[PDB]
Amino acid sequence: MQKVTGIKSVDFKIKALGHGVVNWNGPTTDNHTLPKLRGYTNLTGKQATDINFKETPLYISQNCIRHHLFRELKNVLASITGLIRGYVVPSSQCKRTSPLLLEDFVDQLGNGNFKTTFGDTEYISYGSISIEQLQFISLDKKFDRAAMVIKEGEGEVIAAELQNYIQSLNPSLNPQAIFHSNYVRRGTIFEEGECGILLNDDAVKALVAETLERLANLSIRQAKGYMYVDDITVDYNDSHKMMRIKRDESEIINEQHAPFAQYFYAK
Amino acid sequence: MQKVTGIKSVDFKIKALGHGVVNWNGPTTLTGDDGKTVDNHTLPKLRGYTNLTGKVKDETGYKYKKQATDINFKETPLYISQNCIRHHLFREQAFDLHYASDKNLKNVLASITGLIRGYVVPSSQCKRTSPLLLEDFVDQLGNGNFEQYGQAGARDSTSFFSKTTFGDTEYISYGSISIEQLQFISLDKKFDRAAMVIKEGEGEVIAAELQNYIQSLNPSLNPQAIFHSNYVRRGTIFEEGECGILLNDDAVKALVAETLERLANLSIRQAKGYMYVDDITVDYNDSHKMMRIKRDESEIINEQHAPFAQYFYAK
Amino acid sequence: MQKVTGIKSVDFKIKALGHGVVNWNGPTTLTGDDGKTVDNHTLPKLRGYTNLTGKVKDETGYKYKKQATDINFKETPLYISQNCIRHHLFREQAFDLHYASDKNLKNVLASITGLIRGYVVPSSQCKRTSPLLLEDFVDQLGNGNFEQYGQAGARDSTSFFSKTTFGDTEYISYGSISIEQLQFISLDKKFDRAAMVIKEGEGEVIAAELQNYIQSLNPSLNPQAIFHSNYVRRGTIFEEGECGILLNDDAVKALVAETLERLANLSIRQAKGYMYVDDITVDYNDSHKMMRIKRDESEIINEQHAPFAQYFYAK
Amino acid sequence: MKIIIEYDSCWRNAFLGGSNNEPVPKKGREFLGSMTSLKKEGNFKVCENTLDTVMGVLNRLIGDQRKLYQARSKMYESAYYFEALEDKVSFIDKPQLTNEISFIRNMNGSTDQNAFTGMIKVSDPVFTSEYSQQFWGVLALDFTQLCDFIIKQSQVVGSIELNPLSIINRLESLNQEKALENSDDLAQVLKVLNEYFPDIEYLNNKGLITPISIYCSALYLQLARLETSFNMTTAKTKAGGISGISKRGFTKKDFMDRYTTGPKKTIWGNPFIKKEKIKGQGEVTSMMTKASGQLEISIDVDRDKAQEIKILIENAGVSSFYLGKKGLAYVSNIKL
Amino acid sequence: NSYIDIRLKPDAEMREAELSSKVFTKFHKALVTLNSHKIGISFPQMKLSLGQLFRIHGDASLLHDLQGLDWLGPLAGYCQVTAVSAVPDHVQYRIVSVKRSNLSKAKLKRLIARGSIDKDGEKRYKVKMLGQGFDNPYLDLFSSSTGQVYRKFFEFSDIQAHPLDGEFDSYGLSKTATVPWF
RNA sequence: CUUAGAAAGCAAACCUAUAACCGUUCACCGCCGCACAGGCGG
DNA sequence: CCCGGCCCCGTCCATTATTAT
DNA sequence: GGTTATAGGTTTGCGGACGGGGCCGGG
Repeated sequence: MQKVTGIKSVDFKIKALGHGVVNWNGPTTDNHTLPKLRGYTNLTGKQATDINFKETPLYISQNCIRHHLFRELKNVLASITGLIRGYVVPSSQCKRTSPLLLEDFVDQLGNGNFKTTFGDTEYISYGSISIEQLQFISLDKKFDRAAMVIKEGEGEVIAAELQNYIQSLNPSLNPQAIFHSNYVRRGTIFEEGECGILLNDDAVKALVAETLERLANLSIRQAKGYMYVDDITVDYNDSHKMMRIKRDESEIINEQHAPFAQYFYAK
Repeated sequence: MQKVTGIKSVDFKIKALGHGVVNWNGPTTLTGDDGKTVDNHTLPKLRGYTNLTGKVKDETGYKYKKQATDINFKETPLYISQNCIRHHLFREQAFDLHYASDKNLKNVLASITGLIRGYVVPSSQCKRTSPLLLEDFVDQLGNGNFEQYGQAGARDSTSFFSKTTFGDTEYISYGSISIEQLQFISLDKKFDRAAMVIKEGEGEVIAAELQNYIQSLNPSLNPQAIFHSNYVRRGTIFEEGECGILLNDDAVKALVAETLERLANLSIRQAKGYMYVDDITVDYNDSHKMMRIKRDESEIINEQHAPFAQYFYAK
Repeated sequence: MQKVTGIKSVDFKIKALGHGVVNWNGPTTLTGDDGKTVDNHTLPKLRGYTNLTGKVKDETGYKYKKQATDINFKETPLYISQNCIRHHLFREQAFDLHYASDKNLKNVLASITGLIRGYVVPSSQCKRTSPLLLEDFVDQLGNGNFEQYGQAGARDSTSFFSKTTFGDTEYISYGSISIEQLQFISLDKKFDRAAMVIKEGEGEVIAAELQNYIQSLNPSLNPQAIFHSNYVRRGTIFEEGECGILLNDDAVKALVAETLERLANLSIRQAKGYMYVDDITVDYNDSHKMMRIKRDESEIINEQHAPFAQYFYAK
Repeated sequence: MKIIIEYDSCWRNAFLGGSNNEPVPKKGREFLGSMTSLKKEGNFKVCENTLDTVMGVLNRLIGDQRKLYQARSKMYESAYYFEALEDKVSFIDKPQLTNEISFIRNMNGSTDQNAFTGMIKVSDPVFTSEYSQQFWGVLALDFTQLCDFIIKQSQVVGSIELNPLSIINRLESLNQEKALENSDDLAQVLKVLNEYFPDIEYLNNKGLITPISIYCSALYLQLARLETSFNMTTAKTKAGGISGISKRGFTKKDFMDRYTTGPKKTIWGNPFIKKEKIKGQGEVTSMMTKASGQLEISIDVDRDKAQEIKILIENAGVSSFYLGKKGLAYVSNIKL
Repeated sequence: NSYIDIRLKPDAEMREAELSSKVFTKFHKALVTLNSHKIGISFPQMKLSLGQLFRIHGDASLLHDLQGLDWLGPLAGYCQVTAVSAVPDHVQYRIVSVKRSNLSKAKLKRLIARGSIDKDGEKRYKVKMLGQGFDNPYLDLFSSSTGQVYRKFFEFSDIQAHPLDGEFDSYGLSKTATVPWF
């Protein structure tokens, strides 16, 4: 009961480098396709040649970043696509929310020119991994958070496979995927729960490390442009502050001191 | 029947920060670029926005829809619905209210959900009004844009779609806590303000549990929840009243402080975007003005001693 | 006499400010995007609004309902019902009139509800007309929009809904206080305007109680409540009158000041939104034109220059 | 002659029966503003500016303190000033109509069908007594045990929760039970019931039989039977009868009020709304109409007469009146 | 000396790309079973995309072995197949060289694991790797053994008038062996 | 003195989860080697 | 002191269902 | 070239007539 303690979320700062435009918005007006630029509008109360790249900088969509990041049913649920990235299936209403949150990658370099192309680009970005959404997988249609329609044996088998996959990530650790018929989130005034799977500290850390690893080696190849991630700074956040790393970088903690926070309990 | 003095309401100004759109309005019919109508574009909640160009066909009845690319974020700024903010504030007990019943009402009534947030049960027609009031959270930065999206199959109906997205966002908002609605709990169906239908002895028990919760908020303070068979509102000429529970200054202080605390640490992770509240300015208003802090006052003074206003009296 | 002189009525213009819709019309039948009518959209009170487009096939007899997204806030502006405004003004006494009875009515007549709000006695012929007249509060800003709403956790009949919401609102309204209706209280059943059923001698004691209340309003002033058996109106060609109580200049001044004070301090917190009266412009009207303030605002007089008009003869 | 009278926010409906054209009753005018009333044809009233309204305004402007019907009848005066001119006056209304639902008060003080006030008494003797269990235990039996109980059967083994809410909810469940056809068993229990309770027959007004009636009458039967075993004086009222429960059925307000501390629930009012189903329109909703606009009332007379009227109004000194109900209406202009 | 044509039948379920990939991998498994270093292929209609026709070259009996073995069994319907026949007398020739870079993420990870490269060396490695690009036609191949989906690239010589005998390694593309082009 | 008169549509609710604007979703995972040399396997 | 009208409280009531290119 | 799939499309309540008894007034 009481209060939740431990690491709330794993934040990070990404600094990447590249050349040319990785992600284009499309052709908009004589006309030009363009690239995604934050805050830009072509409408006057306009010519392509008038732009200030300092005011409306080039950026890469979180969608694109995610797409190249993951580059990828029971198999879906056990995939990294299932656990880290989220998903939706139009038939029925089965979904899972991505614990991974990513800001835009914003180019600090102001080199444009008349397609509208780009020279050397330096992207800066921030991000977070939510332990609450990561550690729990809702298999029940009660709250409509249901990942899948399952059988009691399918319940146990699913837990097992995920345990196996997450194990295949980091052999040194010993992850646990625990299925239960009732999982209640901390803080409810009633005891009401959903059938689902909770992941142990080793599993959660393994997944976080896998995600961060993919982020650090992340690279995108576009016809006339490319991006590679240069530096990555990681913060394990036990505080109530969101993007602590963004507002104040003196309070950042690089190595994990505390065990991950447990947001749910079987009942 | 004398006039009421002391703190009438607790107002505040909220400054929040975030990235991307936390709260979306939905898909909206707009005209594609030179391709006439487009049935898929996702729009965030924009204040004062309409998809209509106010130009019509007369007999046809068609109304000319705006271009997706045409929006003025200064005239029609991005905002987060009070509904969403309230949802994420109380987000831990969110699903509990659906399961409510009489004893279940007993449990709901003592809680942050019962006392501060309001509630309704349709079956037994039991309800409570929320003393917490919030304006829109309005983005002052106004960095939006048309953003194109696609699927990797690149063939079918999922295909290509689009959204109007946002960069760095800075929200400003205002709000108030009503002492009148917060301090009193009506247990009687007489005025249709009833929280829960109660028996003769159960009133004091309910009051006791309330007292326990409010105490559990701030051990330093000394809250009291006092039940009575007749509670009369200030200003009636016939002095007619209902059975209920009144909260003393300390209890009210505990709930107000709890609310402001939840507001100050409030953070939302939603729709691939996030928000955190940066700053909060609070004013305890004993004068007759609503949102004095909003109107120009450099001179406001909150004293530790000044007591909360008492709107009801036992009889 | 031959003429009526002095202040005939006190007109005023109210400027109010607020956020969100304080006063809602209700759920309204509208057509969904699929063509089928969707029976859930909540609409605020809009001036001149109709959900009907007309244009139907004769054999149907149907009306072809409008889309929720189609509204013109310049043509159909948001407003607060005069009913609502008055309700929140007198809200302290709101339920008291139900308990009104002929014997207990003594208490009703001396009060803010009796003198200003007016009243009704159930299963009785006793009444008093309100000297306070108020228009609707009409929004000059007009920032509305279609706002989508939903419930978390389930997809059900309740799960998905919508409202037309509003941002910051600025209301303008007009109103008047009738000295004729205010200064005289009819105790006679003759014209069926009777306030109270009276036995002989009761006039002076009732007058005394009125005197007490009105004095208690403003101790500084010196009010007079005079009962008499026959009261005839001045400028009238009519020779017939009623037994009643007339209030002198000071009493009328007290009542007017009380009303203006309540209006100036008027505030409404309803439906997750709020309203406060920001500014009020007042005119004491001695002229031969009604609502002078509405047409020409240059002829307005803010402070009372002359005595209030005396509409009646002692016998 | 012309009088231009501009008005804003005026109520276009009327909630009362009788007439304002005639002396108000000692008990006042019958109020039908209730949704139950508004459902009935003729109770929903839409009003517009008429000659009566206009003449009432004119008489208001000349300062008449009498009601219109008293002025027309020359009640307390010699002559009616407008008697000659009333046929000579017409008007042109330019309203802007708004459809809004408004909450209107109900003064008749009607007790709510389903509601109660105050606190519930679980300490009431009828629940806590010895006879209580096998008394209230009748209602918890199924239809067959009840039918057998109706004839001579003294056996009730039912052990149930004793609460006013439990009982009233049990009655709620028993009343929603579907009607039953008349058969052998129903014939025998009908004959027995009609033997013990002749004055009422168990049938619908139209061709039906209901379980709740049989249940209630079985409770009455149990009341009559147990009177020999124990004292039923606590279980019955002054001039005895079961509170809130008739022989043909039950009523929630009376039962609750009987077992609750405090008075019955008063109905403070209701929105003004009528939801009707019309063929081809489907569902149609009717709200209160609020009109705002200008009214040109034309009186045809000599310019001298017009000036007489004008100085009469000026001598009256009337200002700021409502129009027809609850409005703000002033006189914008006067043309001779 | 003998060749066979396979024309892709485009489908709503599988567009030309996916079909091309799957039939290519099936052909690969076919050659793996048949164990022949002599069976080749070309892409006649290729014009910046391998195209909708895959032509298999080799011995008539081996092509008969392919038709009979029905390697591409499930996908036969999307495919339209001509009979085996001798190539036309007037024909040009070209090899098929699979173009693969010497740089990869796995190789970089390997160099880090071997302690062979510096922090700055990683950056220069990445810039050289992502700096280069292949305008050449490619195909994304699903796998089993490695359990990966990898992009293979194709390049060809220009209109060599004379044949050069050589090996066709695995997937049928030939490095140093010129297939008939017509 | 008009449609007698007085008359809250009130209380509660996340538009929510997923998706490169682009050359065909996908430049992958390993092996030889000092190699940011050149290649190999699927 | 007797009769009738009026007022207040207990008792017992309950009818309905339609629409879209 | 495609130009959104997927469900959810409001939930609750919103009286009064009729009969008997008691009290008050008139004869």
